[PDB]
Amino acid sequence: LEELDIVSNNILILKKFYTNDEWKNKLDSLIDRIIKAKKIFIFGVGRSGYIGRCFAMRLMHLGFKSYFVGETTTPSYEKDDLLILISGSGRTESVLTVAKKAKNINNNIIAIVCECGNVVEFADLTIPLEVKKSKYLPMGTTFEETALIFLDLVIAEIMKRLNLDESEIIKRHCNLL
Repeated sequence: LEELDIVSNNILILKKFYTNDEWKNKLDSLIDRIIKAKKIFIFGVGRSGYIGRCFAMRLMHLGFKSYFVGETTTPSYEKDDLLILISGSGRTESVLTVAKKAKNINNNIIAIVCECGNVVEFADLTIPLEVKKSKYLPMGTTFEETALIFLDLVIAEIMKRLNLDESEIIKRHCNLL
């Protein structure tokens, strides 16, 4: 069970955000920017985008004005807003297009990447999730898994700091489907 061992050890890399000062600062900065922002925008392509949507939905559940770029009712990016980009290689052209346009409005851009590609040049804060890849866990597979877990841990930390319960989520959760 080589693949399960790789995934298990990849999740352990997230311990740095609680024990090491340089990584704790990245987590603290991400949370501080989320609380101070007027509106929060999330973007990613493919599987990185689906993981991005999971986080966007959860931020909305907590009461933030959260949006995913590309969707129906997503408005204009303004000066007091925040953009969070999720990309494996950090080289995806569609992610760079969104980064360039946001850069003309403000500097509040965060990049969650595996490899430090071109997108980091446009980011104010870069959060690298350097995970182990495998033959049977190709492309950004392990990054997408670890990024989802990291983003759920950010939600966990936001709930702790603002004293939010599960009741806040039920109140704002979709009830039509």
